[PDB]
Amino acid sequence: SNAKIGVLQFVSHPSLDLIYKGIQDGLAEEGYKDDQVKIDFMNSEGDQSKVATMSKQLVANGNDLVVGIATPAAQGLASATKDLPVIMAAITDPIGANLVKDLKKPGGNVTGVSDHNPAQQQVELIKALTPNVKTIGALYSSSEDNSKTQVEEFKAYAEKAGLTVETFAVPSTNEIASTVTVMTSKVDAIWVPIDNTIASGFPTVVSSNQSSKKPIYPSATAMVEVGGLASVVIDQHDLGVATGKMIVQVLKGAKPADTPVNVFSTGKSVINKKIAQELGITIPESVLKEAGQVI
Ligand SMILES: N[C@@H](Cc1c[nH]c2ccccc12)C(=O)O
Repeated sequence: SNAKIGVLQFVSHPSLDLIYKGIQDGLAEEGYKDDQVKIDFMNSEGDQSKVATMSKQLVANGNDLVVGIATPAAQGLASATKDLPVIMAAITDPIGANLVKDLKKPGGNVTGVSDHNPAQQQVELIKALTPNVKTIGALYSSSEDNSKTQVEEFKAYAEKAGLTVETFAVPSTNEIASTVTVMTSKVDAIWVPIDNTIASGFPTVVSSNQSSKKPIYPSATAMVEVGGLASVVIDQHDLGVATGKMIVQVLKGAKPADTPVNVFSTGKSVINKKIAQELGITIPESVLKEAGQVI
């Protein structure tokens, strides 16, 4: 009765907006819509100062639980409260983010949905689609715990497949353009993990790379659709619906400490056909046939 939730979205990028749409759809499917739920929505605009101030407000405002969309938002909320339920919406590495003890028994007030990056499949796609690529530049933020883990895992798989990965971390969106310029003289392809900083500034990557014409393998449909070549990605709307359903489970009494994390890990490829063709890339018949989405 009297359901009230607070939602902190870390920043505006299209993937997070679609996750939030999914949250609303999942709530509505369970009857939590219109007069049956009050949602207090806030967006920290990628600003850690806003994360702190907004988290403090959301956990002290009579909400039954709070929801953090993306790792920095969930971390802000989990720091601000140890007793109010905190639901993760698409946190790539909950253990490495210090949000849960393990996936089975989170052990505190935090549970939710995790989008694991399919690094092995991305490496396989790079090898199949651009067999001339030898060195990959990993562009990501040093501010994001999610990306630290993904870069480690990707590098391990890439090395096994005979590729080299050089890292180009940025502390913020401000350093993207200049970093792209530097890295594109050093690497054959740009890879971007599930990274909120780069996702929020992705058109800057595309515009900065117009002169270099290196393929970009960025870990979101929303990035591939505005100039990336291809990736292997998890369905964002599915992440949001699953988060909505876990919010309802917790409203109905589930204890976060004993509620397993819902991990998505396999995804499907997404291929930007015109970007490939413009780069003079052949899309192998099998690659095109197995594609989850063709743009
Ligand atoms: N999983 C990311 C958030 C996220 C979800 N979908 C994305 C797409 C692009 C970049 C980031 C994201 C995190 O842990 O914070």
